[PDB]
Amino acid sequence: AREVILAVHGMTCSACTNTINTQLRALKGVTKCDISLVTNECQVTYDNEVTADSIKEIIEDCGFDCEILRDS
Amino acid sequence: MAEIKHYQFNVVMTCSGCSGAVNKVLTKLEPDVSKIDISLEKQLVDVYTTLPYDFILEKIKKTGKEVRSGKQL
Ligand SMILES: [Cu+]
Repeated sequence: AREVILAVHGMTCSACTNTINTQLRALKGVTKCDISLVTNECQVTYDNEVTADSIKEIIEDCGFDCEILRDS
Repeated sequence: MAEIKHYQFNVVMTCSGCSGAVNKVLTKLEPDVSKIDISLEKQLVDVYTTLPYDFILEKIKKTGKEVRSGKQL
């Protein structure tokens, strides 16, 4: 797997956040999906078949704002 | 073509950070959507637009929240 980590500025509470992990871990290359609730970091781990640019359009279509914190 | 239609969706929504996410997704469509208005207690979302109905259902499906109903008016 590679890895990506992104600042998801709309993360504050708990009940909004699993709408990320539920969707991402349904994609046929995602290996793991972590999140941090005070620092707004989201840390996703995946094989192949998608770009950080494609992920930014998916997670912005989840109704967030995200900027790619690292590609690692 | 270009005549405004009215749509209303009932959607499962816990937080003000749920309606504030729906608002952030639908903001991208204001060039062809003329009004957006959410009622959290009524669990519903009102839309007025020239965009095709199934494209809004699919932007809701990418927002990821579960849908109780959708209709045109
Ligand atoms: Cu929430």
